[PDB]
Amino acid sequence: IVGGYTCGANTVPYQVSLNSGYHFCGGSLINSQWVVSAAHCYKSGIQVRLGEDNINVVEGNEQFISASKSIVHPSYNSNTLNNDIMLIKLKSAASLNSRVASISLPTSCASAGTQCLISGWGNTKSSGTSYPDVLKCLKAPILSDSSCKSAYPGQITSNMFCAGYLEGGKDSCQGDSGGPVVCSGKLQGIVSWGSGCAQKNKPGVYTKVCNYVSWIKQTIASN
Amino acid sequence: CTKSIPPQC
Ligand SMILES: [Ca+2]
Repeated sequence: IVGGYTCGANTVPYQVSLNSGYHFCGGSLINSQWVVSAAHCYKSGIQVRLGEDNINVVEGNEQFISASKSIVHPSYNSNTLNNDIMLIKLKSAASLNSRVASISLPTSCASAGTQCLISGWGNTKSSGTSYPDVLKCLKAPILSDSSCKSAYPGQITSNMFCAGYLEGGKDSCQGDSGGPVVCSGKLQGIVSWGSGCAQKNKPGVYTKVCNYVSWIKQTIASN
Repeated sequence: CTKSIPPQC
C-alpha cells in the first residue's frame, strides 16, 4: 500500500497474508475456512497467515493455516486478469476471534465513490520497494467505470473496478494483491493489478467481487 | 502488473 497508513494491529481482521516462506499476496477471510484472494496469487505451498500485523514477527494472534485448496476462478485469464479471484480453503478452520474475522461478501456491487479500505503488506513505495512489517491501510474510493476505463482502456472488464486516487500517491502495490477492498463492510474488491502503483492516472484495479458472490458461495458450498 | 510478489506484468 502506497500512501496508506498503518492499519493498527488486527484492525483488519479479515486480512490475511498468503505466505510461501514470504508474504506474497493478501487475501480476505470470508469464513472460517475460506479466503478470497486473487487468482494470480495462486501457487502451491500457500500458508494463510491470519491475525497478522507484523508479518515478520510473531506477535501473537497469528494463525498460520495451510491452504488445503486454492481454487482459481476457472475463467481466470492471467493475461487480461479477468476473473482474478481465487478461493483458498484453509486446511483447518481458523479460530475466529476479534483479530481473525471474516468479512462479508457483497450483496450488491458498490457504487462509484464509495470509500473502501484497501489493506495489505505490499510495497509502500510508488518507486522502488519497501515492504512493510505491519499491515497498511488505504482508504480509497471506487472510481467510476468511465474513469477506470479511461485510465486503462481496453483493459477493464466487467469484473474489475478501479479504486484509488488519480492524483497519484495512494494505491495498493505489489504484495497487496489478493487482499481486500472492503467498502461499507463488504469485500467488494480484490487487489489485482494496476500500472505501477500510486501513479498519476493509473489507479489500482480490483477484482469486482460482487460479480463472484454466487460463484464464491457455490464453490465454497461444493468444496 | 499484478500486485503480487513478484508482479506479473
Ligand atoms: Ca506476525
